[PDB]
Amino acid sequence: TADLKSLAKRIYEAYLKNFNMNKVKARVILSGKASNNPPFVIHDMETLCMAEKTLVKEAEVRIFHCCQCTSVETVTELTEFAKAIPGFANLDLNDQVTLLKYGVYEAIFAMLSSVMNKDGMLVAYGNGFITREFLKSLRKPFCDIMEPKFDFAMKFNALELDDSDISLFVAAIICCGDRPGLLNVGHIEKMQEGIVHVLRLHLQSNHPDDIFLFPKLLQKMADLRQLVTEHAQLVQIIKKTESDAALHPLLQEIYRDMY
Amino acid sequence: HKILHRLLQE
Repeated sequence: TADLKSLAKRIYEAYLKNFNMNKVKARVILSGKASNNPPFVIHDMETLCMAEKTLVKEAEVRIFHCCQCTSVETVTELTEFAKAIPGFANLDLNDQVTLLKYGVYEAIFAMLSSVMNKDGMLVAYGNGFITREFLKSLRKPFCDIMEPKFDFAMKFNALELDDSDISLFVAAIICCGDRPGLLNVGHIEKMQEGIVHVLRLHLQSNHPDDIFLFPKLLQKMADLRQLVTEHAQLVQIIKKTESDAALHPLLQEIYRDMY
Repeated sequence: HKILHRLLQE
């Protein structure tokens, strides 16, 4: 197609332009090769403090705000990535906020699985690597935050998607027509179908062997929505039980009356 | 809210 094949590469560009790191880079850092200098691994409090002294309260709470700084940076990138979507800037100023209110984290987790593996994930622009077992070590409720994401990322990574696939997937996550409070539920739905259409045609052409990759990703979308709901629940517990853990203004604004 | 919309207006 003309537009369908073109719009797919436009969203791809906005992905690469606004999103670093991506998956192609995360796969380079991992699996060795073309690198030779592996990232500093963080598997205990010792390695954690070494990585902290080189960056400028409890350990669990410090790791907290470190992930908040990344969530905030990602949401910003998402806002820029969203504006480059055909039709997002044309929507109502309030409908743009809602699409990003329920979609940001649902996308953050999708993209997060690119820098993850059964053993850990890459942090600090790929220069570091934090092991999964170390996170399960921390005290509750912190030890339960990242664990569900690893599980999703494992089954998600099984689908063997690349940045072109993921880009369209993320865009679809943002152009969700059944978000609570959506005004023009009719215009967004049309925009959503256009995005979902290209995604479907793109997968049928980029993975001709996996003929059901499209419905699987749909399943994953439902999984991510559930995965955000539970995450938002665990965030409230941390906001109300941990006295030294303060949410970021931008982050507190998004969870405000979410689920 | 106040942020986000402060961003969308860019």
